Amino acid sequence: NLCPFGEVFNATRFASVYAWNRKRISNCVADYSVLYNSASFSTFKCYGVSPTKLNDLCFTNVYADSFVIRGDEVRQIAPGQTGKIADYNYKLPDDFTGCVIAWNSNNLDSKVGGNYNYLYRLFRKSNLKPFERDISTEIYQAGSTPCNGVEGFNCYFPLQSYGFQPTNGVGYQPYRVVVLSFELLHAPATVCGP
Amino acid sequence: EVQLVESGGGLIQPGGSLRLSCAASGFIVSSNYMSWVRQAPGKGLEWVSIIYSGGSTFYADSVKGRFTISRDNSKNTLYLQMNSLRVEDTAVYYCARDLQELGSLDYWGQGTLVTVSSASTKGPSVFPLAPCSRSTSESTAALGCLVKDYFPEPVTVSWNSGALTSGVHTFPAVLQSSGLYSLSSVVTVPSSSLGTKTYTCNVDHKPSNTKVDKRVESKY
Amino acid sequence: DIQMTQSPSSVSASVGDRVTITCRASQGISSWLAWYQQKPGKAPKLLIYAASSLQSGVPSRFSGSGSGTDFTLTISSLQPEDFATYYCQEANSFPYTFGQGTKLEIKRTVAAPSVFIFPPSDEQLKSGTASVVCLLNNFYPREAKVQWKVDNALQSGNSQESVTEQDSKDSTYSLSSTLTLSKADYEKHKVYACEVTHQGLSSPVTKSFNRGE
Ligand SMILES: *[C@@H]1O[C@H](CO)[C@@H](O)[C@H](O)[C@H]1NC(C)=O
Repeated sequence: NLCPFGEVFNATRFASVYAWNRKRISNCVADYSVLYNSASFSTFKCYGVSPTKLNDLCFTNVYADSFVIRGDEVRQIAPGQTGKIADYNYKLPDDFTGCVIAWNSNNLDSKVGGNYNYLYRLFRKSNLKPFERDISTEIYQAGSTPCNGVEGFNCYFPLQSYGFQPTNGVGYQPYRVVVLSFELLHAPATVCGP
Repeated sequence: EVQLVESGGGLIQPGGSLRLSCAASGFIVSSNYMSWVRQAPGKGLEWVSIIYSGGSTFYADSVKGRFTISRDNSKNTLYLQMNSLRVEDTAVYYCARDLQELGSLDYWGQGTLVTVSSASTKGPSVFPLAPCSRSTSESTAALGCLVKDYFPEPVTVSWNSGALTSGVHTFPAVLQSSGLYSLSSVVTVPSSSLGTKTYTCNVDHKPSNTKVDKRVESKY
Repeated sequence: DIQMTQSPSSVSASVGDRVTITCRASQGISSWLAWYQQKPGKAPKLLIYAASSLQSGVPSRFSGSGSGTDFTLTISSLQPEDFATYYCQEANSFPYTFGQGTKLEIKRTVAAPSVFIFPPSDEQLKSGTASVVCLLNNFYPREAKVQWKVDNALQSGNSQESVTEQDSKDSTYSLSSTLTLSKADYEKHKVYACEVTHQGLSSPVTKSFNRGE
């Protein structure tokens, strides 16, 4: 059984980063070489593993997280980073073992007038824990008085639209991101490769 | 209502340290993006630093490693600790609540002035700008006072103890390369009065407890 | 980083005019642009966020428009309290660069400067420095050029100038320019002149003196 990486990298819709998708990859052969040796990827950074040797490795499970962010935000999808994406949307742990893979998707994820469907969490009182996924839409209280779910001054919907336009500078353009995290237990290794 | 009040500005020497405060009413500082923005005298505006509700902090390149933004939730107050100050940090510093790209900087304080300078406080010399003896002019003569080499700002200038206000232009000070300020105050008067009316510019520099009255008259 | 260019630096208008101010970003920033107004000695005030959204409490003669690289602030019919400086700002990437500002000032009839030159006082000369002052009084428009000449050599780099705010009554400017020399340098030369170029003069006006007359 080949690992279904095609379902992940070649999916048609990608999630908003605040509602990032996770795909559990198990009981399959993972050919990571078809990926690292491809021209498709502007980012391919691995941590706790060498990207070349991936195909010699077995793992207990592999998770593939995916979402869209700005090109100048890909730098935040790494251990030790801070910013609106790392703090409030998708957080990698300090001891992350896996790979971060991104490519420019301006062709599919932009629209002439501005694509506004992709969102990120702008307001949150405290930082996300690693691999925490917050889908709350609770109106955010920025002032002294409770909002009780009504929008207004100091009372803000917590999610913000990216607004991707094809003529954006490259930092403002959308990038699709796949995060492979390599899980290891004292358990059977179900994802090995070649 | 909602308010932002900065304080802690003043005179400091290069290499010195200073902490500014921003006391907020209405907003919860710990629940907002809060930014400091500065404006050097006669220049535009420069964002310098931001603090996130969750605690992340970011800095413009010109202050990175010298300035620290922080807050005290209990006092609903925002801070900027400024270390290793440079002459070019001289600016009015504003705190603002930051709604990012949702609503930008929608409330700003009045600002506090930081002056970073090595100059000693000094009262100005006052020199006459004597009306030209060629009094054909227009029937109107020009005369004034040169208020030179003082520090810090401000000086105030009056003419004839306040009796002469019409036609007076007191110019903004220029900072000289010595670090001392210089300013001119001029007045246009009828050339016919040059013989008869006394013109005296009254110069006050409070930082140096300096008061000078300079009689300005036609030369020899 | 992204450059934010505001042009022109200065705009002349009358009450009731339609005024439009432009801001250009060096790369496409979608609609993430803010407009601020600022008056002398006062904090900036937000007018427009997200390129075209009017801030609560801001009069509706103010509107913003544009998307991508080219943005505009429009004031539909100018009011007296609208004369001020306007700034755009990149709102959605560090370091949140502000444009350099556009000043909105009051149009009036062209008025040439009356020019005056002042030699250094003998009192100052004893102290070892000479300040020569050139005064340009009650002129409009603001644009003017002062050229100092010392025995006809064009002086560059030893002058500073200062301009008043537009006069509240007659809307003119006045300008002061100070040439600073050491006593020893001052005494090396005879003819001191400031030559003024301005829209209201058919040709440059020169005011001069000979040192010690
Ligand atoms: C996705 O599709 C492209 C061709 O369109 C292919 O080259 C690539 O290997 C695919 N990725 C997978 C199957 O993970």
